[PDB]
Amino acid sequence: TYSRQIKQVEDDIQQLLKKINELTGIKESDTGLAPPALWDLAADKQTLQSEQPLQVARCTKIINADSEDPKYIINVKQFAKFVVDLSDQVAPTDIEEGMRVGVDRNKYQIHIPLPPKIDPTVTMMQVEEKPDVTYSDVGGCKEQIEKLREVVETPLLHPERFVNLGIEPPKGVLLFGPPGTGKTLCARAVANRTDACFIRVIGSELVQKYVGEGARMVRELFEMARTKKACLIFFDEIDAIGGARFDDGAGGDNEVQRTMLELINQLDGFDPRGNIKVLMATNRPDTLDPALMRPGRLDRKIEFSLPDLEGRTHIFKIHARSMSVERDIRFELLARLCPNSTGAEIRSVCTEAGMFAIRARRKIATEKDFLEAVNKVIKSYAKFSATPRYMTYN
Amino acid sequence: ASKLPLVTPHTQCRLKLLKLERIKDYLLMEEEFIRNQEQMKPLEEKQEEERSKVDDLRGTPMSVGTLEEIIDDNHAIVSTSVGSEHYVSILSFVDKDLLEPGCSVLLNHKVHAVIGVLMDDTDPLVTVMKVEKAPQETYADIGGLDNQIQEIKESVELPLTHPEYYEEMGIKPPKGVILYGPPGTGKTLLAKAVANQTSATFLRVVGSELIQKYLGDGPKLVRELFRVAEEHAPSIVFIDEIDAIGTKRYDSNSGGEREIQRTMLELLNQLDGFDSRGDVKVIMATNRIETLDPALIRPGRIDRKIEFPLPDEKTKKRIFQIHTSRMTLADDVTLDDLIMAKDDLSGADIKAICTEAGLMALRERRMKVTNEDFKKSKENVLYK
Amino acid sequence: KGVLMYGPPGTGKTLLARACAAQTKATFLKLAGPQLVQMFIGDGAKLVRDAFALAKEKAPSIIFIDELDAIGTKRFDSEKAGDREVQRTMLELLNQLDGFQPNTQVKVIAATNRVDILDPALLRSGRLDRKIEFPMPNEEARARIMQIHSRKMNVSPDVNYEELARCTDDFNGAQCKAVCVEAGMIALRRGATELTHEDYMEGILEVQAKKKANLQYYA
Ligand SMILES: Nc1ncnc2c1ncn2[C@@H]1O[C@H](COP(=O)(O)OP(=O)(O)OP(=O)(O)O)[C@@H](O)[C@H]1O
Ligand SMILES: Nc1ncnc2c1ncn2[C@@H]1O[C@H](COP(=O)(O)OP(=O)(O)OP(=O)(O)O)[C@@H](O)[C@H]1O
Ligand SMILES: Nc1ncnc2c1ncn2[C@@H]1O[C@H](COP(=O)(O)OP(=O)(O)O)[C@@H](O)[C@H]1O
Ligand SMILES: [Mg+2]
Ligand SMILES: [Mg+2]
Ligand SMILES: [Mg+2]
Repeated sequence: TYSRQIKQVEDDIQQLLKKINELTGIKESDTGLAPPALWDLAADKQTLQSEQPLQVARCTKIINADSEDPKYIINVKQFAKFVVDLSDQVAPTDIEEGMRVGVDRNKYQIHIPLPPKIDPTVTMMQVEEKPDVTYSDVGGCKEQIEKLREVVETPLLHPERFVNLGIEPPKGVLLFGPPGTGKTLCARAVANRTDACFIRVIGSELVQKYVGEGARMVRELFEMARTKKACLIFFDEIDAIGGARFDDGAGGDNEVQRTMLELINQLDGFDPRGNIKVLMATNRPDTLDPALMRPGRLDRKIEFSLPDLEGRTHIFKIHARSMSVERDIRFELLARLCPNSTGAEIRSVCTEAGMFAIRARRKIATEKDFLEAVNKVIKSYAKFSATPRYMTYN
Repeated sequence: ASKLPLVTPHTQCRLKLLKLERIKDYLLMEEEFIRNQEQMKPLEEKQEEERSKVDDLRGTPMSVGTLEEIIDDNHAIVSTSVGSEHYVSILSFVDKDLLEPGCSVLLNHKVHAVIGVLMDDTDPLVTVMKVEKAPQETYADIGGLDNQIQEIKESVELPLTHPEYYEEMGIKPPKGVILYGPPGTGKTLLAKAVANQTSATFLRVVGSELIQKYLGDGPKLVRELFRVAEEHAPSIVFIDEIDAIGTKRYDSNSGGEREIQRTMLELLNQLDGFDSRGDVKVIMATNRIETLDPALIRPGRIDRKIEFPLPDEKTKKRIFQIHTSRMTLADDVTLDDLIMAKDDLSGADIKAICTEAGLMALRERRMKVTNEDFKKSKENVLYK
Repeated sequence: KGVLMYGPPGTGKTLLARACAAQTKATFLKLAGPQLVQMFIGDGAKLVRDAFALAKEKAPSIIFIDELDAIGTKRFDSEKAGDREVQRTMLELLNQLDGFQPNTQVKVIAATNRVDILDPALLRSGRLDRKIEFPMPNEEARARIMQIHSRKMNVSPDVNYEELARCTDDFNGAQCKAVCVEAGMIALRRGATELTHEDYMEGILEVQAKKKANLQYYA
């Protein structure tokens, strides 16, 4: 009855929204301005207060001091070098050598020290954020979860059981097995659970264009790592960052080996990382260099094999808990049909097995739908299978 | 502007009447709380006066600077265009947010203080690798296959258009899609119809153009590539001819096969990283399926493996009917004689014979294509 | 003038350097391997002459190099490719080390594990004089290392370091150090306070890191 009368009372008030929101001022789509109500702190006071009394105080870098006198030696980006002086606002204590300081443009004197450079590509690989993977989702390798977790978090969450016993806990661990076995997914539970800085590193990100460029990124990595109290450094696919040294005739693959040796030097010897724990994860460990494989760098040596039967059944219970199923199916029969299978393959059996229910017109899959998944995923993709030259890791 | 998301109803409901009249409550009551401003304290206009007060703070010589760090108490170290960086302060019309390390900003001329931020003109590479429009016709152009069309709609189209079927099932779509067979079988031609069908942002890259001449520029191109792939929204990344990274060696690449290898390590990360990946589907195609790394072909990184066989003869005649649809076919010809000419002819062979036969008609300025055009057309196309 | 240590990388090479660094009251100066590797040209070479200028200034001073093979790669004749800039700094390490205008004020302690990579120009007789290798411990030093690292732990007198060093062959100071810490962790796993023989015996199997595969079908 009020068919148009609801429409025009809708539209005139939705338009009159705009007819007064243009009278407010949010408009004039900018090139980088604030909303016009947001800025009124610097309206009359800080316009002539944060601008007219305020300087520029261009930052510099200190070379060194000298004895008996301030008489500082400063350095800048391109220009020359000066003998400079403090301000009265700061002590000469934390004006230590090799430090960035804010410096006025006329008297050229030091105002405030600055934090050092972090080279923000090293900043970007701090994780800032955690995944949601629970250790319950990594079922089937519980003893590896325990033997890893006793190294990763137990001195961090309890630094009294090791100290009051009088032992120093290990700091290094590699994780290795076939692909798809739950190594990366296993590290996601660590980045879930832990609390300190979790700085991730993928070995194919350090390959640089210049000579020795990647080795300085290792340096800045461990420099910002030693600033923190405790830190966890993650390493992924470390075959890219080094296998070994084999150089014969013409120098081939030299550049990566220097970054690898730099990583060795930053790991052991000469007042070590202290409270910095590392965690590698690779595919084929046989390529790796033995001086890298020395304990004191890679103490724990966790293998990820295939589950025997029951870890597989547990993985069936993991990926098959949250899907519309027939009630009276059994998973042990399915686990008897997969002697050598990874958890990702089991997940693909489940996720395909639901697609069989989506094929015709069924809301919950059956046991024969699972059997339609087993022969296709296991036995029809069996040309590829991705495993057997990685069981020997070759 | 994002005022009220309740736009459900879809009939003459009184809720719709009373809710729009309660927007009329927040707007009639408070348009009578819009009248009084310049009535009581005029003192300025505030539409341009305070605006020109900002514009009289900031000078016309607006130098363009670059962020590298942030200290929260509105001062930070910013980079000049020269390189000699400063330690200037930050204003209050700077809307303290769109500020990331590396961002283009607007500084003062005198004290170089952080006046404004700058919208980024992006990079041409996104427009280079980004497909703009729909390429060609639909799946009805294909013909004869009809089985894996359900597979590609299954893994790609149906998750996009129907986000109900996986939720009533309690399941997620399969991740990776790979396409393999003999050459010229329509592997790219299917992705053409996919790029017709989808509304998602579509990217396409050849596996040959992955490789570079500098060191690490390959894996860096991978990292910024998946950066571009993620930073939009639902997206489809297509990879053509990924065997070519492993087959052909070129002397432009300074690193040998152990630079290609590290590029494969970076890509091998970018398929199955620990990071939250997002809504990025991956469709790949090759013809040498046996050459590349099986570590990339594992379920989890590529879930669906799709082979394209050679066309059988009853599908061949369909493809002839497709490529001879809109042409003035003289009745001289018999397509069944053209079927068994080659025992393993591809779909490209049919279209090549058709187009070259049209070229033979246009040599003689005719309008229809006769039988001898096909007779010497198969000699021209096939036998050389 | 010039000593070199080489051998397996777990036999203890940093350890003597940090030992003598605690012993002598001189200007100890350490170096990293790829520390003389720079993006711009000549900067690593100037970094050599500045460091040896400073060690020239401190007349009681000795210089250490860790992992010399990062810069000490043997040269090679190659067209079309091949690095040179590392061999620049290597050549001023040669000349600036020994040759024109020598001196006896600094002593050089170089540490590597592999020798065949090295250019023999630094291996001459006088650039690096005393080339010593560090072998693997025979049996007694294997008992001695675990006896040293078994100091600050609650050790019950059920231990036999001669039995332990005999059932542990083919180990180094790092692995024999690792037996002590893993044996020190198993007792915390079982909640024990002291250390018994079987904690060491189980620590052996973790340090060896064998692949478990279902083998009881022998004998
Ligand atoms: N034990 C398991 N239980 C459940 N799921 C598993 C298990 N192992 C592996 N998966 C599945 O494997 C997928 C990927 O695992 P992950 O990336 O850790 O493989 P990986 O062992 O690191 O090998 P790669 O380094 O080649 O990736 C995950 O999505 C996970 O679902
Ligand atoms: N089944 C088919 N039906 C009709 N036309 C086809 C068919 N297969 C291929 N074609 C035609 O042949 C041409 C080449 O096909 P396509 O590019 O898909 O080959 P391809 O297998 O992707 O080759 P590659 O992957 O090696 O580049 C297309 O332009 C298409 O029109
Ligand atoms: N007397 C010893 N014999 C062998 N190894 C020892 C001894 N004392 C300590 N160690 C262990 O061996 C390591 C020696 O370092 P080193 O072998 O020089 O490292 P690399 O040569 O791999 O750089 C130390 O980390 C230390 O824990
Ligand atoms: Mg992984
Ligand atoms: Mg093609
Ligand atoms: Mg050392």
